Amino acid sequence: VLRDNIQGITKPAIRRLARRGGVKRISGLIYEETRGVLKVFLENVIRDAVTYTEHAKRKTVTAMDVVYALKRQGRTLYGFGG
Amino acid sequence: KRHRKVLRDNIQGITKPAIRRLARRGGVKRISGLIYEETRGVLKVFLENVIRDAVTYTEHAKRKTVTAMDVVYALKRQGRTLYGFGG
Amino acid sequence: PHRYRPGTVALREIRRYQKSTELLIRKLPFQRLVREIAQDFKTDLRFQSSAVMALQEACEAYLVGLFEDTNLCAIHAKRVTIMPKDIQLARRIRGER
Amino acid sequence: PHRYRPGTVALREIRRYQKSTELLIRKLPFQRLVREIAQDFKTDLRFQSSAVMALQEACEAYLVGLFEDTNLCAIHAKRVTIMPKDIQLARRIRGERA
Amino acid sequence: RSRKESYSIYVYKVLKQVHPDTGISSKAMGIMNSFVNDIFERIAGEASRLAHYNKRSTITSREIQTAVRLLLPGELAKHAVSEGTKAVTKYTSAK
Amino acid sequence: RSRKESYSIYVYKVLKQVHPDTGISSKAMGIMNSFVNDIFERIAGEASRLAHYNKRSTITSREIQTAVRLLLPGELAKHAVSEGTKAVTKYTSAK
Amino acid sequence: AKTRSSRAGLQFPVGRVHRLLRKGNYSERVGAGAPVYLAAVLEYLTAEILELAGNAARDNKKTRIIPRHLQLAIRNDEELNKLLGRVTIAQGGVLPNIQAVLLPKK
Amino acid sequence: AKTRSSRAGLQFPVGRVHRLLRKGNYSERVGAGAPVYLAAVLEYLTAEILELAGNAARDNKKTRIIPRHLQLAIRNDEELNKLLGRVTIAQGGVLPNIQAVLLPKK
DNA sequence: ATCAATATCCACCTGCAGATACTACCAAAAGTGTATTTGGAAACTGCTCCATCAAAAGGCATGTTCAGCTGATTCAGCTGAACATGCCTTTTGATGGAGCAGTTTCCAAATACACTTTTGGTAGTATCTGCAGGTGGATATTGAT
DNA sequence: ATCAATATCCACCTGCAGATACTACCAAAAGTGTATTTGGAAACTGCTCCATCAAAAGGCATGTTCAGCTGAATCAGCTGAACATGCCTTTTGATGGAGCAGTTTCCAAATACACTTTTGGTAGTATCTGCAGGTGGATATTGAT
Ligand SMILES: [Mg+2]
Repeated sequence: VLRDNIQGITKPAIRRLARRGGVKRISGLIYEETRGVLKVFLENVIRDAVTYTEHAKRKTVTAMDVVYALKRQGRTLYGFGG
Repeated sequence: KRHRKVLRDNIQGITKPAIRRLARRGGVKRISGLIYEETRGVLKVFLENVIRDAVTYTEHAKRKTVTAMDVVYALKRQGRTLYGFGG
Repeated sequence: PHRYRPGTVALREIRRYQKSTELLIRKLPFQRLVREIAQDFKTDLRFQSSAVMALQEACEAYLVGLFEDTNLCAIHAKRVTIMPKDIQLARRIRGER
Repeated sequence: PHRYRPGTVALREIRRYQKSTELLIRKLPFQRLVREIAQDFKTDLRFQSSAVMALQEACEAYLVGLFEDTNLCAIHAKRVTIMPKDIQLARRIRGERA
Repeated sequence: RSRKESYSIYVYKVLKQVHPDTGISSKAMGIMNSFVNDIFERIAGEASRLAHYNKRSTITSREIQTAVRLLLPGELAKHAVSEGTKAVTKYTSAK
Repeated sequence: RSRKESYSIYVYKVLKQVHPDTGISSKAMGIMNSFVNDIFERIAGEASRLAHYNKRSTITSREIQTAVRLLLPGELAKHAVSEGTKAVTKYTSAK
Repeated sequence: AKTRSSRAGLQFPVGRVHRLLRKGNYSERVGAGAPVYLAAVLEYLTAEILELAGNAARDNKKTRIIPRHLQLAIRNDEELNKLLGRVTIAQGGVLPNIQAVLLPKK
Repeated sequence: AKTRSSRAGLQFPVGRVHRLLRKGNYSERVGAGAPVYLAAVLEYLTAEILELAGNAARDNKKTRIIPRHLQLAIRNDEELNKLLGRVTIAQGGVLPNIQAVLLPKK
């Protein structure tokens, strides 16, 4: 039984996020839509993280690469260095 | 010096027609009548914030004149970068 | 006698003012406002006239954009009349409040 | 046969998940998604453990935030049910899109 | 092997001055580090700009002060300018 | 009177190259000038941060390039990177 | 030999901070008070946060501060929430907050 | 004597870019090829903007570029729009855009 | 209302994952002594910026009228919440080796310094041209009928 | 549809501000050419810590049922658009005066630099314990009747 990686982000999980977010009732189209948004977020962050990697001549993405990407995408993250 | 007229209630020079015009550039077709006072409050906060910072630059430069750069730098701090006045 | 129906001049104005670029607030009043506010922060301040124009170019652009977001909020709630709650929501979601 | 009314568990789940701080996406699937996405920019890449956890902390944080705004957008439209249109408005206004 | 400098220690002293019976987790201490570096960069970068805007080549405490006033909210900015002004005084008033 | 410099000349050369019959108002030229200075800072800043993250005292054309890749969007970046690499290669092979 | 920090009345490292200013390309030259000032300001803000964090750990019957406590301490303070409004505190979660219109009628 | 610009086949001033890279305190040292690249990148982007702006001048039956043409150019181009998403072009106005639901009839 | 079903709270226990504590180097702070650099303190300019007066239009304030929008009300149908569990995907924990990181080396490339040469800025005068703002007057657009 | 009111369109036409054009001075760059310094790429390799995978774990896919939410329809009320009318205030363009940005020239004060002590702060290791879960029983909340 094969599947799309993105569908790894399961309706239960998404609904949980929504609940932390204070949401009581959820349309059924939210799940796909949420997956697209999440994808665009990760594309954007990772693209920049990986760019930091390549600049360093590395084959590993370090948590600083990520922290620095987050910073510059205005999503600054505390607790992973920097 | 000799006198210099007291400024008061000058937010009311942001009139209803002017506000109506800004909204039309903003695409707005119909306007609830409580918008005018709401807008004036939102604008006053925007202006105080920008000016407070701009004057902070003026003071730091030991000047008594607020320059376009003081404003341009304030706008940048505030994530409202402005082209067309230097910098 | 002749009467345009409610909305029809409104749409006319939108086309008009979205086609032009002149500042929509009167210069002198805006200047007073700026001076009042500054004066409350520091007395005896002078203003490069271009500083005042920068401020007005900036304020007017700020509000015109606020009115765009404000409008989408009205239309989201199936209205065409922007109201204070529309401004309030737009400002919240922008992170102003 | 006992049955809670529609909304009673949901409220309950909110109260629960607002109280806790655990991540809510299962790690492995998240981790596979990271690597699929990354493969497209550069092949044969390795990820520090923490570099993947930072992402998951970031995404989850981001998405939970978007749902707050999304929820406010539904409530503006006099609903209590969040639809994609709400997400799109929120992102539009935040300046992530359009 | 090589040294990884942090603030994770000065933080702990400050924690003890403030809450002598209280301690802190690894992660918590990580957050506090990020915080300190964040604010450090913000204040430094702003000060750096001030000094460049005025063609000065020196970041003195006046730039620091102005920067603090630009970066921090009302009361926070104000208790901070006192503390910083105080510290410079005490350091100066010391043979 | 002091020499206030700007990019007005470089901007006007390039304008003639792409539209040889087209003029520019002084206000628009001001806008252009702001634009160039803005992007200069943005690139130079990302470069500065980059070299610093990787403990290099030197900003080379390699750091400019990565900065560009970080700052600019897709197609603009691709083209900027070519024009850059091209101007370097040519320069290096021109002494 | 006396540490500039002890002279200044501070736990935070005046020297280190002087160095960090020298090597971050902030300016050609650095005044002597500048790092004292800055160190003091950093310590201060650290204090205020640890203070409130502490209280939140105390309030939840705990002696060790964890990220959550920092999150509660920061987002319930108007000015710290502002200073840190574009920052994610890992493992912090969110404040309990449910919109009234979602609460059950009867 | 050849300018380094001509060496590099650029209109934009490479020397001046070098100086500014120095005086801006961005790093201790500046490789000899950075200003070259940078000035190239700026020249490219200003060619890109001028191209689209000129077009927008010609469309409005004009010979001289004004700020409104820069604004039209930047805001109709996806990528320039993004690169300049948080920038205000004085005297630029906005793009004509009326939400459909506002238009009369059905 | 009462009453059952089930979720939540609270008191107490306890092993160990994760704090706090200790030690011992040593990188990098501090101390010392010259070697630059810098930010003023005075001492003058020419500005822009303030103030103010008068004329004029161009837009603002106001009141009236009623079109049509908003929000209240009502309702049916559709659509998401709640529901029990074993199938299966994730979690956990153990193990080779990829590559990050430590170290050392040296020259291609950087700064530094004193010449030499050029260009980009401004300021003084001069010329020009694109187009802003006015003019009918021929072509829509709207709304009453 | 047809008809009249008025907004819109566009094209040509003169005054003119704002643009382009030199001219020329020159001061500040930028360039050129040695002498001097070194940052970091390059090569070697130690040892974290990351990919892989086997067994242990528990969250999720599923299909059914109907509660209650959403969106459509209708409609009475009243808010906000349009517009005519009266005239105040902003705009425009003078003119003077001066308060003050913007320079330049000399040093005392401050900060950088090369060199040596003297720790404070880190990694690696050694004890120490806060609290994450577990259980037990009381208590609160929800929903049916
Ligand atoms: Mg006042």
